[PDB]
Amino acid sequence: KLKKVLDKLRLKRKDISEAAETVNKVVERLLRRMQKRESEFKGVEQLNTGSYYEHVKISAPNEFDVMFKLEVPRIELQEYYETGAFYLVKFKPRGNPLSHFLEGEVLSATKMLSKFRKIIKEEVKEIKDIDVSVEKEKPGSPAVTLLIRNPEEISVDIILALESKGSWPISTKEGLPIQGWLGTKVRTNLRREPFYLVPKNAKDGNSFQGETWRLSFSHTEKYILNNHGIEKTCCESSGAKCCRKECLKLMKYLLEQLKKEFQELDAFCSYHVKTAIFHMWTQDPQDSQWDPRNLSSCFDKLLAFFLECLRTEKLDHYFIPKFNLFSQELIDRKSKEFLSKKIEYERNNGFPIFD
DNA sequence: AAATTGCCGAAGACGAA
DNA sequence: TTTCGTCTTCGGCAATT
Ligand SMILES: [Zn+2]
Repeated sequence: KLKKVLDKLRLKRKDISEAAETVNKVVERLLRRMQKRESEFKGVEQLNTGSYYEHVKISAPNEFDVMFKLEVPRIELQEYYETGAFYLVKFKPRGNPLSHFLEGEVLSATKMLSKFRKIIKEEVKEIKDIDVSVEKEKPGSPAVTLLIRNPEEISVDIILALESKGSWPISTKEGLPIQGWLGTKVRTNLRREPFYLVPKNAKDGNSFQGETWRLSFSHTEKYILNNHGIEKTCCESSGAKCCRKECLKLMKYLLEQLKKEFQELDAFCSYHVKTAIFHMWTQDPQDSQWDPRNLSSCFDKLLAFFLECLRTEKLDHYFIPKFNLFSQELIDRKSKEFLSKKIEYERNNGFPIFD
């Protein structure tokens, strides 16, 4: 049953080729335009992220995430309240290329993202060989979203990010609990990689809204997805397949089908599901606990874990323990009850919504 | 020095044991 | 049933020109 669902969700090579061809054409040209002189984003580099590049994209290759990361040395972070995820960015710098984005010492995400969008929008109108347009700025989004007609609709989220090469913020110190799973050497190496800040970009009118940045660990998540086994040979050609990624695919699919016809399930997203399975992979680190022969039981325990997260209203950010994804803030209690009331129904009735 | 080069892992497609 | 093996393309990474 679940095996058949996965086959339906599996991407087609023909679709992948046609989509990637067009996307790569657009992204590289935009990345190049960003590199020409007199540009404040002259040093930006590309880092592909999200479901497609983690090979957990389902149904169709019609959504692509791309990070345009800017190296920002000499950075000074200030934690926004007791959040742990949200920060203000201060500089310790004379002729700075982003000096016109500064409000005193404070780096404005709104001003920087504005000019970033302006540059992309100008280059997009110069594209004549591809049907591509820039979607209107959406509240809460750190990305300039492209709409491509290939003729099939394709969305490309170009995410502006600040790259810092120093130690990760102290709010992440007790995060990434992969010690008994991927090990201490892997964790230490991962945390020697840079961390990333993206614009939080809310329009609620709250204080600091134009200058609040949020942590992004999309790169770390991507590595983890590609290196997810306790054994080094997991899912390799001389190793054994596990069902970790397919459980994620199935859980992603269950949520999306539910979100389609229920507006109450808004404010829920794939990242909640992704976060949950990361905790699950931590609690069940053995590759033998994720055998393909036990796909049904593996998916069921993921559901049980998720349901318990709803019931207790607690889903800690995998990298930032303080940040509860299921707080009373962000998500109302009525919403968790509703999703819980739709999950067990699907769970008990052999998943009719998969059809 | 901007971007081509060299390599092969991950996984989609097909197919015989 | 499948699934294992082989062939295939896409992507990631840095050495190179
Ligand atoms: Zn695996």
